[PDB]
Amino acid sequence: HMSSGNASWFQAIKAKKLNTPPPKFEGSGVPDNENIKPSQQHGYWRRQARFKPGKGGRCPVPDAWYFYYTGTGPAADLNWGDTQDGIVWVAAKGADTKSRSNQGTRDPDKFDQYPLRFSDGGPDGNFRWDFIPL
Repeated sequence: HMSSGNASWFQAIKAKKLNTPPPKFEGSGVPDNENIKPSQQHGYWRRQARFKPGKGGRCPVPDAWYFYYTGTGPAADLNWGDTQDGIVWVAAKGADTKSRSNQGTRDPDKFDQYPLRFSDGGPDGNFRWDFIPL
């Protein structure tokens, strides 16, 4: 079965190794995006276990975490701040975490992922992400 629909608007951040704790952010941890009202500058990072083909089956690869605006994505059911394993909540100064964007999710058939930029900091050194030009 192939899951389809709620892909993140942004590229993933990726743990450098196995058994890595959730990302911590310098600054807000909300990805750069000029096309969002400041009131709606809030969301969550969600962990996705990754795998790679193996001889014995498929082998673990370090986790990826994907960003979703609050009330969208695999954890659309959650309110900002709700406790859930594999969910880290983020919000910028000026954000009203009750507000809901219509950003929805990305259709990979129509739109490529946005490059990730954090002008106010970014995730800790446990994490990395691929270079994509703006």
